[PDB]
Parts: sequence; C-alpha cells; structure tokens
Amino acid sequence: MTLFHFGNCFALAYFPYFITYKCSGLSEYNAFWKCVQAGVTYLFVQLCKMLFLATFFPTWEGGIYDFIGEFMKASVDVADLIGLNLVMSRNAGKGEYKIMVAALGWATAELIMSRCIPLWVGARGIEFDWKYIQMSIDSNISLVHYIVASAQVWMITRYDLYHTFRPAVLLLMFLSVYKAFVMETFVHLCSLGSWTALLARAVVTGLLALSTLALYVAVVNVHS
Amino acid sequence: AHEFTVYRMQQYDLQGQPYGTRNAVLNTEARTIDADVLSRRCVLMRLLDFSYEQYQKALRQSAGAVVIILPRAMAAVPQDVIRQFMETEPEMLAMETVVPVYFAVEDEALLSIYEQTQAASAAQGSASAAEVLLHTATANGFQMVTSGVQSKAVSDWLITSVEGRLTGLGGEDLPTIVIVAHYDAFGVAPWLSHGADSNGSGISVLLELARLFSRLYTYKRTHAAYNLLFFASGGGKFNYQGTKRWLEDNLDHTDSSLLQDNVAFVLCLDTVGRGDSLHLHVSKPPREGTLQHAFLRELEAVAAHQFPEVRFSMVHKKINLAEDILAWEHERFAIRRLPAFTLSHLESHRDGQRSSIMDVRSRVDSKTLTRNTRLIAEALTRVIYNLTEKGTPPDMPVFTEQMQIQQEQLDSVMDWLTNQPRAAQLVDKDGTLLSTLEHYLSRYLKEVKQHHIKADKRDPEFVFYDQLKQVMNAYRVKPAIFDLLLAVCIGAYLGMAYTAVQHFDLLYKTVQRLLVKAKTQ
Amino acid sequence: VWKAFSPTTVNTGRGMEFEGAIIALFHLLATRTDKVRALREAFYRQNLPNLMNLIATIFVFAVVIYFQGFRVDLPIKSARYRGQYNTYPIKLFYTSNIPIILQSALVSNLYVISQMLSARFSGNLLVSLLGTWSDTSSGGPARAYPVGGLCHYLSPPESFGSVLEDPVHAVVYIVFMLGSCAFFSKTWIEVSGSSAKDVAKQLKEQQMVMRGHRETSMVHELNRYIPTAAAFGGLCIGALSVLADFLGAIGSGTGILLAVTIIYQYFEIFVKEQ
Repeated sequence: MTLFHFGNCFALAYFPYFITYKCSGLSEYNAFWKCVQAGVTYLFVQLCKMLFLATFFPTWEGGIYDFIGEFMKASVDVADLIGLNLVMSRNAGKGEYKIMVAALGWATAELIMSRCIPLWVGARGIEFDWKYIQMSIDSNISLVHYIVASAQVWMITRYDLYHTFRPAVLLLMFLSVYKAFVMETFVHLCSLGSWTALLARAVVTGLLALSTLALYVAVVNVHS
Repeated sequence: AHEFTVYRMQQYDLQGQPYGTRNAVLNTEARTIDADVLSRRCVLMRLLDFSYEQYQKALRQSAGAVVIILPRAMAAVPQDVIRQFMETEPEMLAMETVVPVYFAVEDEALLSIYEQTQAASAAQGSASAAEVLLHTATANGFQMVTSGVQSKAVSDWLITSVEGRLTGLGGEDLPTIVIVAHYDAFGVAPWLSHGADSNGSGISVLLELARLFSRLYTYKRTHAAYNLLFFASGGGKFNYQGTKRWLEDNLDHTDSSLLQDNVAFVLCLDTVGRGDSLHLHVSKPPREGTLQHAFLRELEAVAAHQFPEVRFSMVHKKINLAEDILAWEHERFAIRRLPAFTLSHLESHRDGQRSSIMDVRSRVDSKTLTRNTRLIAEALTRVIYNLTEKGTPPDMPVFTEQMQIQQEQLDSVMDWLTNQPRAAQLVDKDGTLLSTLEHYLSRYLKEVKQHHIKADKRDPEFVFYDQLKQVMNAYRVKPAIFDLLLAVCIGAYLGMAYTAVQHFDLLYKTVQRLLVKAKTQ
Repeated sequence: VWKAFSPTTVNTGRGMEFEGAIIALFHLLATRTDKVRALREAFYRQNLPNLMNLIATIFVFAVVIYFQGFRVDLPIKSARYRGQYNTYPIKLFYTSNIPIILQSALVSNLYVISQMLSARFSGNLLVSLLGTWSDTSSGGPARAYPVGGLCHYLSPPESFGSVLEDPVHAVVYIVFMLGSCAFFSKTWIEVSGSSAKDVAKQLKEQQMVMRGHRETSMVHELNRYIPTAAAFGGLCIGALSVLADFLGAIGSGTGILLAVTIIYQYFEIFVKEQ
C-alpha cells in the first residue's frame, strides 16, 4: 500500500510538469538542457538566499507567530525574481519560450529539492496522511505561480512596456512575491484547515494568473 | 499515530513444560471480534466483553494478536466479570499459544480506536457491495505495531529469599517454629501481578508477627523458650523454588543444625487477607501429643471462643509426587519430613484468586486481615507459652493494649506491597522490594540473611523471558481500494490538465476578444 | 569529499552531530525550528567542518585554477617547415607542486625527528630547541602541538585569532614558507634539467627554433624568463598556501594547491596523449 500511495503522489507531482513541457513545445526546441541550467540557477539563488538570511537576520525568540520573520522571508523571495530574470536574459528565444523555460526549470528544481525527499520518506511510511497529496497539488500550484512570476518579470523587463502598464506589472510582482507571506499570515489568523488553505492558495494563484495573462495579452496586442 | 503501553502475557518454562505466549512482535491491522476473518489481525477485546470462547475463536482463526483492554479501576469493574476472568485465567496460562496476547489499560484514544474498528468491522456485512466499497475507501484503518524485539530467555535470573531468626531462652537447642510466607505474586501479566491478597496479606501477617514476637523476646520476663524463624520465600508460585533451596541449604549442611533436629513445626501463611473461612491444609493429620497437634487445637479453640464469626476447619490433602507443581508450600517441608501446614482462606489451591491479576489492594479487607492476624498471633503465643496448660482461659486475648496489632501499620505494609508488582520475573536481587523487606526484618529480627537460588544451566527448573512490557503504536492506514480510486482520480485530473493546456489557445483568443471589446467600450 | 558528505555521527556534548557539513546542514535545517539559527551554527561550527570552510575551499580552488592558467607564450617556428606556429608556454608555476612537496617533506622529517628526540631525550637543550610537544585535548580529538622550538615556528597557526595572539610566529611561518618555496624552486630547476639551457636543448632536438633567433639565442631568451618565473611562482604558491590556511579551507591550503595542480597536469597529459 505504501508504495502505491507514494507512486500516486509522485505521479501527481511529476506528470503535470511533463505535460506542460511537452504541450508548450519546449521539447521541440530541445530546451531540456536550458531547463537544467535554470534549475542550477535556482539552486545557486536558494543557497545565496539562505546565506543572506543567516548572515543578516537573527532568529526571534518570541513564541508568537513570527510576523517579522515571515515578512523578511518574503522580502528575500525577491532574489528568486532576480534569478528568473537572469535565466531569461541568459536564454535566447521568443518571450513565451523564455518564460516557459525559466518557469519550468525553476519549478522543477524547487520540486526536487523541497518535495521529493519528503514524498520519498514520508509517503512510504505506514501512516496515511493527506498532506503528501496536498503537497503534490501544491507543487502544481507552485508551477503555475512560477509561470506567472516569469511572465511578470519578462513584461517588466520589456523595453517597450508602456508606462501606464508598468505600475500594474510592479503591483502584480509585489503581490506575487508577498503571496506566500500573506497566505501564511491568513492561515494562521483564521486557523484554516489544510484543505481550505490549499484551496485558498489555488484561488489566489489562479487570480494572479488570470490578471497576468490579461495584462500580457494587452501588452502584446498594443504592439501588434 | 497513538502510542500506548501494552503488557504481554507471560512466557516461562517450568520443569521443561512451555507456558504462555512465545511471540512478542506484532505488525497487523486492528480488528474487533465481530470481524468474520481475524487471521493475521490484531483482535481488540474489552474486559467487559471478554469471553473465553471468543479468545479461543481468535486463536482458532490464527489471529495476529489479541489485545485485552482493562478498565482503569479494577474495583470499578463488576465482580462477576472479574470472577469469570479469574476462573479463565489459569486455563489461558496453561494453554501454550503462538499468538501474542497483550493487556492494555484503557485510554480515551484507545477506546475511540476500538469503537472505530468495531464500526468498520460491522459495516461490511450490513451494506451492498458498492456501499461497502465506498465505506471501506473512506474508512480509516489502524495498524498495530509493537516497538519491542522478540523475547529471549533469561539464563541467569536469581530468586532471593530473606530469613530472620529470634533465639529463645535456652539457645539454639530449643525447638524452632518456622513461619513462612512467599512474597512473589503471579498473574497473567507480571507487571499487573500485584498479588495483594496472594500473598501480600501473608507477608503482612508475617511481619506483624515478627514485630510482636520481637517485642516479647526483648524483655526477659516475656522471653519465650522457643526459636522463631521467619522466612520470606521467593518463587513460591513457581513450585516453591526458594523454599526448596533454603531447605536444601539448611538440611544438607551439617553446620545448619537448627532445622535438622529442632523444628517444632512450620506454619505457612497463604492468602489470609480475605474471607470469613479459614482452612488449615495438612499433608498428614497431626498426631495427638505432637506440637503441631497442640497448635491445631489452640487455633481451633481461639477461633471458636474469641472469633466465633471465623469458620475454622482442617483440610487434608495427600501429597502427590507425580504432580509437577506442589499444591501447598507445606508439602515441600513434608517431603523433607518436617511437620508443616498451610493456613489459607482458600478452600483449594486451584482457586483463580490465588493466581490472578485481579487480586488488588481493594480486594483485601483491612479488618479481616487484622482479625486473622490476631487469631494467628494468639494461637502461636498460646502454643509458645503453653498458656492452656497454665490455666489461662481461651476467651482472654494476650494481644491487647501494649501488644495490640496495629491496623495502620498493616495497611501501610499492604499498600507498600501492592504499590509495585512483585512477580518473580520482576523482583531483581537489588530491587527496592527486597532491600526494604530485608531492612524491615532486620529491625525486629536477628541474623537476617538472603538466600539466592539460580536455575541449573544443564537442567533449569524455571526459565523466564523478557519483553513483558512493550509500547504499541496504532498507525492510521487506508485500504488498497482507496489508493486505486485515488489513482483513477489522478489519471482523470491529468487528462483534464492535458486537455486544458491543449485548448489554452481558445482561452487566449477569448481573452484577446474580451480585451478588445473592453477597449472599444 | 569525505568531510563534505560524511554520514558519520560524532557525539558532541550537546548532541549527536553529523560530521559531513552538507549532511549536518540538511539534518539541522529539517530538525530545528530555528532554521536561521541552525544554518548559522552550520556556517560557524567550532568543532566540525563548516559550510563557510567549504565555501572558502571552493573559492581557493577557483583562485588556484585562475593563477594556474597564467603563462608566457614564446613563439616557436619549425626551422625545417614554413608556416608552423607553436607557442612554448612558460607557466607561472613553472616548477609545479615540487617546491611544496620538497618543503613539506623536509618539514615532516623535521617534525618526526623532533618528536622522537623529545620522547627519548627529555630536557636536553638541543631537543627543546628542535621541538617540545604537548597534547592539547581542548574539547576535541587529541592533537599534539609543538609549544616550543623551531617546530612551533614551522607549524601553521590554526586561526586568525592565533595569528593575533602570536604575531611573531605567524610572520616567521610566512617568511619561512615563502623563502623555502622560492629556494626550492630555484634549486629544483637546476637539478631537474629544466633550466633554460636544457629546454633549448630539447627544442633543438625537436627541431623547433624561435623566429629570427639562433638556438644559442633561445637559451638567452629562456634564461630571462625561466628563473624569474620559477622564483615568482614559488613565492606566489607559498602566498596562496598561507592565504588558504588562514581561510581555513577544508583539506589544507597545501593540499588544495597540490590537488588542483596535479589534476591540471594529469588533464594536460591526458589531452596530449589523446
């Protein structure tokens, strides 16, 4: 049973990334090595982020929920945007290709580092927990979030982006960076159940995706 | 997961005969007795619902394990359920079972698990196959795992007996009366074998007698012309191993002259803490004119005159050498030809109360114990000082005022004995029980000594096993059908995701049209 | 690699700690609520290999490779055949790791002799001058440090703190390492047959001639660079070793230099044969 549950969790986490990779046409462009390079960039950025946090921020000893600490972590999450920009600048191609390569490589690298080991050790345990399935869904939400963030970074980095659109892009980037902190604060404040928290994260990511898509379409059409 | 303590049914070999459970490791799903198939399952039974037939049914079905849930208050449990369990308990111990049997004290989480398992077991019969599949898929299974390793034999367990002596006025040559009580408890679970009545009451009586005689022997005016030996024997429930070794050491060795020729009689105290009936068990009826007969006459006279409520009678059982286990401690002395008898409230040694985990401090009545102690003390004193020949009437109690038995000191001794289990496999040489018993005896008695018996390596009379106490962890689990349904759901989700990505162009065009319309308006 | 990834657990008094810096970092991050504090402890652990030490080793490794790449290209033409242009590279580390190896072997022999003399002949003035050894079990696996004599001056200071406490010792050690490396490099070129004359002979045997220069002229041109390259390279190698030791790089500054240069020379041999 434990192997079957682990296989189901692994399939749910992994297959959406493969489907996105095949359907987006990245396989046609032989982008796999570019995605691997993006993942290496993610590993480098995450190491720099951990080093920055340890060097500059002492751990708060207050028992109460560390609102300052979570806000600081979200502020450090800007490094992920910088890394995504570096990956897109390093990668040549159409804007959609750059966005998809950066998002897919970053999300896959995060999935491998953060969820595979917990899936491997925990999901093979005797005890059944919904948390592994929730984490597998959360990886798909992270993948969508990274796609949105990469699209936003590409739009802001566009030389031709009109000044009217620029504040909207900056606001969307701000919301994307602070989304994790806001969601954790909201879940703590409302004592939300794990399923409700996952649903709320999905809804927020979907709304961000829809707004980013609408802005992207408007920006492309304004130049078409 | 929920972790709770489980007490395993004891494993031991006596005279080469295997007893109890051989397995200590469990890794099976929990089920109730109601389940049709118990094979390779952990069967949960409550003591209130426990029946010997259902336990046999689980063994017949090769249950993976049996866990018996005990109510937290033994006194609270109805006395009929306890009586039935006590009667079944010797048969259960006598029967060797491969299936591990554990005892768990009730906990709210354990009860909730038991109820959930019972509901899951019942639901399977009541519903159509589609409903059963849906209920099974949504149901939570529990997996019971023991943290302990497989049990192993203890090759060098030592049973320790404590002896103390009071010398009479005239020295060692004077006739010696030996008062013996075994301190060890026995029951289905050693950790639950408090043995308050069996034989905590007897130990309490022995200690009170030791105090009273020590006080009498302190003063020359009250100093008797008898030697008194108080012996607290280990392994009484295991064929009186400690008594046998102590007899061998005293009688085989010429230096220990006290027992060879000077033993007036041996009084063994077993289960004297309860009941209004008192039975004197004798291997051979005392001959007229012998000191043992004098003691019997004094005991009957004191019971009839001072304590008419107490029904005293003599029970004669011939010793059967064929039987592996001696019925009474006095039989061991009788084999060595020492005159000995056992005083007990039990009509028969086979009573379940004598060897049950249900023998707890609440069962023992302090008033009954005090009365029996007074009767024994008066009878012994009357024999020792030959009061009846001196013309002292039977109705008059010697033990009044300064020599009155102390019911608070008896209650304290009973509480101390019952605070911890005194099973022979749990009583270590360095244990607090032995050290306290030796110190207490040493206060009132002279020449307190500890005798240690070890089973022979070539032919061990008794073998004990470890893993009597373990932690059992109940893990929540889902059945394989649930995983199959989840896999189907995941496949459908992946198909929907693939179609959504394939049709994303339609969404993109729709958004482009909506944005154009918004610009136009 | 072992210090980086070792799964062995060492029982530090507070707790069982993984020896491997990376494994310890992951275990501490997983098991500790204070992830930032656990990371800081992994970076600045006093008793076990640190992540900072690993980063220092990586930085040294990159720096050493960068210096290794420095070369002076001398244009050589085949005299017999027109148009064949080769460069004869005079590397900055012309004498290779051999000056380090010779210095370390000499120091090692000195330590062995000193420890024997101290063990067998306690209290003799010559023995004390050569070295006095004391076993310092300061909350760590026992290490015998030379507390007096020449061996003390030859020993590397364990930290910047020790350098601050004993500045004279650090200066003497640095001067000794640089001077010995330069001296060994110069002597090695003469002993090795790698002098400008010998290289010119090898080029003549290979029928390679510098453009516009006779074979005799080649010796003079090579003799301008090779002695300077040898001595400066030995000094640079000593300075890099001292810097890596002060930075606390895992595997030692000497070890890292030796590994990098040996790997580079093996790679060059592999490419040449291939």
